[PDB]
Amino acid sequence: MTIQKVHGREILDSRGNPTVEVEVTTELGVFRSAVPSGIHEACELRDDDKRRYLGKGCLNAVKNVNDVLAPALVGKDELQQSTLDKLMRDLDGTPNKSKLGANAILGCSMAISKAAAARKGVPLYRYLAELAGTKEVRLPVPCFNVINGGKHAGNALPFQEFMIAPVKAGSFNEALRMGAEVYHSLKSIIKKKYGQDAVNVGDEGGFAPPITDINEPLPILMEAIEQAGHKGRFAICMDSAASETYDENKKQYNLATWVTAKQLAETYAKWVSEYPIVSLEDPYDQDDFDGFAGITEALKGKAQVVGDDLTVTNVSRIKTAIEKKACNSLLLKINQIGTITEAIEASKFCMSNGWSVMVSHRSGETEDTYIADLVVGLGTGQIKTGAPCRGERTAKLNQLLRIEEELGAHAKFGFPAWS
Ligand SMILES: [Mg+2]
Repeated sequence: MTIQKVHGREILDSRGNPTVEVEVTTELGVFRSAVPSGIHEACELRDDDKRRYLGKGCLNAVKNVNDVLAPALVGKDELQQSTLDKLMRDLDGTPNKSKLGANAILGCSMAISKAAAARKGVPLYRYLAELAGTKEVRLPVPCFNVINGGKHAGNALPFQEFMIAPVKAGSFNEALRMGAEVYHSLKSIIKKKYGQDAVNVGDEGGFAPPITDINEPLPILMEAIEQAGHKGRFAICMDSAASETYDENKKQYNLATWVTAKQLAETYAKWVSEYPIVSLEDPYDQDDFDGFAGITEALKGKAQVVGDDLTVTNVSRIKTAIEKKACNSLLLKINQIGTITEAIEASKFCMSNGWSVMVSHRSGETEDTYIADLVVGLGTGQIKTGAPCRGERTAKLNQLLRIEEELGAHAKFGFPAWS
């Protein structure tokens, strides 16, 4: 009835860096989970041996799975998520998981929950829904990354992510096709205006064209949506990652074109007014609680404001945020917090304070599909997991089709407020 084996191994992620994979064995099978990788987050433990993988090795985190966590988990009842997640946190002993590593622990937490789902005779998403007390599961609207700027692209583009989202789709099956078609349509446009080389892809599968006009990107997307055949069925999500353009010293942002926060809101207003933008992620710096707060009010009813760097999937950052009424949407990254029980706790807490929850990949991913099940089981209606391109992104989109098939034609889709 109990856990029989727990093992860790180092594997490669989608950009060629090591990460941690864990298998939990029971009489029911071998349950396998891998950890993704992207100040206030749970510690990701690396070996910093410069002779292996440029310091990025995961031997120590693996050793910690096999030598500390495993002997502690063998002989236990994998059904007990909360209890085992606490035992693992108490084994590390530190508030940020910096002795054993969040990458050692999360892998255990995930795989345990999968063994537990088998034990209960239900698919993983049904099991997660129960642990989360989700009243209705649903398939999420996929927010696909299609155009890159900021620290990723050598573009004149300053902001990190433009995303398209098939909010008027009727199912996930249709959403994925819609997203795909606009993607090919986008590539086509971009290749017309910039050339073959310009449509090669970033880490998350979208494009990094050499655009030069801060106003040329949003309309490219509108053009790709029409050419795809889906005029008026898509919305737009941004991720500014504003921290990356900011001076703690100059108190301003460098869009060198330096501008105020007051002034930078003028830009966000002109875009949400013009374009069907429904979500704005990290519009200001990760400590600009007041800059966040104002734009959130300004955009009440038009677009959600989503904390990523702001909230770092961290309860005490989230409570800070709720006090200052700084955002109303949490980016949810399981490996920033480190256990499934906490991640679920964080989701319940934001939702119960009136926030949405966008479940998210990391820029370093694996063929793992856990988050497809999580986002369904949490019922958030929103996921960000890549362009419809690159296997570490598409494995998630595919898992979502599988889940929707299993749910049957009754199965619910998307984010109501965007539908
Ligand atoms: Mg971000």
